Amino acid sequence: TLKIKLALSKYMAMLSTLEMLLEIFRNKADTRQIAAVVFSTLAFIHNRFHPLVTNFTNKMEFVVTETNDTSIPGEPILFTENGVLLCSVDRPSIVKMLSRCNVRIAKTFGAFSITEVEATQYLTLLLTVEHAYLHYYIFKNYGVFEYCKSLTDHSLFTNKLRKTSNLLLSKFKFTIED
Amino acid sequence: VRTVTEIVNSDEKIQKTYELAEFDLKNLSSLESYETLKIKLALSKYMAMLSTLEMTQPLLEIFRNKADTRQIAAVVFSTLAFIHNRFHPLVTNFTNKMEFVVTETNDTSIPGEPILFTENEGVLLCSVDRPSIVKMLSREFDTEALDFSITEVEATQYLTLLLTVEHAYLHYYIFKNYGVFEYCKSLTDHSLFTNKLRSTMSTNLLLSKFKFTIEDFDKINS
Amino acid sequence: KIKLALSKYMAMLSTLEMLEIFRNKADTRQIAAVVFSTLAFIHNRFHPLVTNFTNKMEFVVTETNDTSIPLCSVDRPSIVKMLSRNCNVRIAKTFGAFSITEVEATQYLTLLLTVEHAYLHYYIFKNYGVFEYCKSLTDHSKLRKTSNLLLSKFKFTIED
Amino acid sequence: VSNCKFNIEDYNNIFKV
Repeated sequence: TLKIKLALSKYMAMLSTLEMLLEIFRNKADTRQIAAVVFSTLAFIHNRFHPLVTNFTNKMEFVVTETNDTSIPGEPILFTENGVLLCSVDRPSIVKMLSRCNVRIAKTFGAFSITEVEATQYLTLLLTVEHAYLHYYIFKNYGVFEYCKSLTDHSLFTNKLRKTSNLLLSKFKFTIED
Repeated sequence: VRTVTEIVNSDEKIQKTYELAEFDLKNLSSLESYETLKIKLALSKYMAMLSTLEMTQPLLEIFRNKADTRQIAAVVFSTLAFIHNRFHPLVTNFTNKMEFVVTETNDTSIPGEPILFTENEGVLLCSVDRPSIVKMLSREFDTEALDFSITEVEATQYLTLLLTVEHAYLHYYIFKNYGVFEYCKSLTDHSLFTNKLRSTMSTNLLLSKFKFTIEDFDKINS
Repeated sequence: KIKLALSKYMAMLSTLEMLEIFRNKADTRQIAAVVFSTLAFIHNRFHPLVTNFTNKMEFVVTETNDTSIPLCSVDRPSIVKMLSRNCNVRIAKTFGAFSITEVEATQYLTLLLTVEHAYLHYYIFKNYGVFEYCKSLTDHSKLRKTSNLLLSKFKFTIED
Repeated sequence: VSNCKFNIEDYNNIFKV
């Protein structure tokens, strides 16, 4: 738990170094800002999944899309290389994403800021970009086709820690039932 | 359908049931909007096509006209081939030769099917009853009930003529793919189009976007 | 190697320098010459070691259905009726960044299949004789030379 | 057209490798 919010605190400290969040996504003109935030988050996630390696690719082609026809259902972030890792950033879809016991007994006996909604917002952003970075890692260390397969079936990277201990995805689990 | 997410280390569980009805509603709204959009797009492309058929004079009198039959044959070919392309996106060209005959009377206007096709042993002939289709398009329309200058009424006219040529093209497809014997029974019974098209086209239809009925149909048959 | 044979024969045809002709009834000399070249080419294929073929054999053309099969004779009407008659790679590359029609290919293939049936019959006539030729016509009951034929590459069946 | 009995098996022999 402490390490979890520590990762969040480091991420938001880096973002404050950028000194800028949902209104930024809704802002269609600032595709430069979207690309910069995405790159900074990806570099930080590379720094985390590789604690000893701080270097991350600092020059890649960027583009911010605006149609759901430029949006993959379940894959907000796309790493298509045209070589140069052209990155698609669906802005409207991410805006939609972000716009959505005994201890207690003992406690009974015992006797610039941010909000919870903003915390969940930034957690969603970091989770999206770390899923993006996991996919990017599959691309770099396995190939373009191995990347695409990781996209189709996500069972490839379910192993995670084998380095992923610092990534928030491994720190939480969510399930779905009919 | 319900989903559960709970703290793995603690018995605490926060279960949220998700309602399939809302998702179904959203899918239905998206599908109806998309269907409206795509049909409007196909119609707009069709009006643009007939515009690129080079007739300044508008469709209604493009039919009313008696002497003008070269443009009649050209536009009829254009509509039937446009429908062919719609069902066959790859195809942009039709048979090398075609002929048209202009029927202009009741004794030559077969009811229900003013437009039809039969061979002259060398090529298929587009029988067309200009009076019937002209009176068809001359009817005033309920464009009210529930910078090229176009009107809602002209949109009804385009939808009309497209459905007419579409049914004629279904009959023509029966002709080509199953012989004149199947042509004539499909004419005699359009329920056979179900069997013929589940084989081919289902593997869709603009008219299938809606279901239509006739008021009091049961008692009218009686 | 199948498309190799297709292209080889089509190049030989272009050397001959030719649906339209089949309906072109009066083009009998052309039809005879093309079927002659086709028979020589098939003889070359089935017999890679025997290329020589009858350079002058008689020809004729039939025009009526009573002169149709349901000196080389051809059922022009039926053949005229005939002539008138992976995802993963492409998706991967989607994220990685004189013409002949297909129906013409079908027509040429049907022509080749008919002509190779006719040439099989002709070979039966030449080697086994006229009588066992008629027997083969009555009974069409491959690989024994035959590998040079594209028919052995695909099989077609029937069912009620 | 020729009012002729057809032989499925003979055709199969034509196309049975």
